Amino acid sequence: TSLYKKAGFYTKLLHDGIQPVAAIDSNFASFTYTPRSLPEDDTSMAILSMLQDMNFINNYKIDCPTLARFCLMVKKGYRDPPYHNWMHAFSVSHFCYLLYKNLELTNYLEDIEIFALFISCMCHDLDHRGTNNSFQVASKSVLAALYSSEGSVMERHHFAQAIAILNTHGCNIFDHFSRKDYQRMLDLMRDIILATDLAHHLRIFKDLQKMAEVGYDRNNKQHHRLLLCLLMTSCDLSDQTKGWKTTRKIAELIYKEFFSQGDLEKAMGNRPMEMMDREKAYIPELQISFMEHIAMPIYKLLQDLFPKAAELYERVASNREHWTKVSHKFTIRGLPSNNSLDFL
Ligand SMILES: CNc1nc(Cl)nc2c1cnn2C
Ligand SMILES: [Mg+2]
Ligand SMILES: [Zn+2]
Repeated sequence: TSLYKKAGFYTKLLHDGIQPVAAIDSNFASFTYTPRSLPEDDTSMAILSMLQDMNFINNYKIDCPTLARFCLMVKKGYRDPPYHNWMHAFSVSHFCYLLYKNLELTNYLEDIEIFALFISCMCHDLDHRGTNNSFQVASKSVLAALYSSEGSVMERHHFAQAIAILNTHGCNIFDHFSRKDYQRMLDLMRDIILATDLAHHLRIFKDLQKMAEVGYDRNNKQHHRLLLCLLMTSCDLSDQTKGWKTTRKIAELIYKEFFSQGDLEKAMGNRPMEMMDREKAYIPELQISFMEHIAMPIYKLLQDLFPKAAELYERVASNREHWTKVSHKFTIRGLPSNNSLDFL
């Protein structure tokens, strides 16, 4: 139940050819697209198509068989917990592509900062175990021994797995890069992946909110850092910007994952956080708190920096209103016996 499998320890992706984005879906480059609707078997092809459409394969002379290998490795690098799996990384990468297509990202960040955001989105949760940073420490895992004294245990592990993929035979997509440009990529990936820790978001919100108040700067080497942090978090929480049904399904997956951790903590004789205890958690209230405290403030800041991002904030606020309206038809704590929220 808390046991999540790793599948392991290519020609059919190139013999067919890289697909133009509209052949995947006419609505593929829209904020109304639901990347989770795409069959899992088609996602590797979609990543190639997005890189081809953002003109990253040509601008960096990436070897297509190597890119095909790297994408398959990154995909295989994910376990199967209910939420922190490959489909999550794929949908997060798709939102990065949507930000590129819809917001004028080049007018705010360097091209290398955008290509690193996409590759980081693909890698940001590699080898996630369906448990948070506190559980790593409590279970005295190999990852906590390695990174707990440094902070952000899982995030440092995700970055280490990405680097290990880049050091695998025929998977180094940055192999032709100069030593100066190979190192620039690694550094942006470390900071971008580390920004996915929500504890890091609580620490930089005061700086985020102030940058939104004063206003952004493009020649400023720093401003690009608080922005990369906000944009990475925007991709990570992008399921909140979709329809009510996506938000409902994501709540169902993240709480199924949280409650499995809770049950493991109880089995170790420890008391889990309220939100991870199936006997204490009230999903609608927890979802509304997360939307009010975490998600909405992020999308509101994104709107403050990019006017065209207003539709995203509006959808998050609308989804939160829907959760308040339906809480009446949700009287129980935890999840139903079938682990489904389809009844709402
Ligand atoms: C990180 N992504 C998340 N997505 C959703 Cl729907 N709820 C969350 C998190 C983190 N905490 N909670 C309550
Ligand atoms: Mg993560
Ligand atoms: Zn994630």
